[PDB]
Amino acid sequence: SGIALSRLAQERKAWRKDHPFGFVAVPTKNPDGTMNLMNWECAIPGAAGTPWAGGLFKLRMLFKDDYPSSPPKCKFEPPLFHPNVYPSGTVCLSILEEDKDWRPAITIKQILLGIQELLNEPNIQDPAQAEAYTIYCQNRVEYEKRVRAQAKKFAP
Ligand SMILES: Oc1ccccc1-c1ccccc1O
Repeated sequence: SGIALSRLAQERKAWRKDHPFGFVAVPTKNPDGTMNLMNWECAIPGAAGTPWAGGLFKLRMLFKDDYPSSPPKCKFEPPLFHPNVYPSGTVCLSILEEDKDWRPAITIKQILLGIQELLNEPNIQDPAQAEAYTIYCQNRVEYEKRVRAQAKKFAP
């Protein structure tokens, strides 16, 4: 997809020039060793002063041939404990759905910062996983204890 590949090259150029500290976003490779702009390996650092602090959370960003008509699928690998992350690892976020808040102009930086924001502020009106959501609603202290354990587990 010429349109997708052209935009992804622009995203890569912009990201390399200016990106938030501690974040990573790099295209993967094809079997022949060439760059695969359709599949990116990324990492989001937990925000300082939050229960996520010190964690580095890996996720994959997968683009469809019609990007930027469609948002990428963003998937934590491995899956994370969080009310808006499906058990598969897929992130549930309004800007990541075409018929909700996705706009073609949204950048990879905006996506990764949006997901970082989501990590520390769940949206209780769109639960994606039963366990983290139930704990978040029933016992915030227990919820944060689980989050801190997870951040420690994913410390670099
Ligand atoms: O290991 C990483 C280090 C830095 C950024 C991303 C990854 C990664 C992200 C998703 C899937 C695999 C991966 O290796």
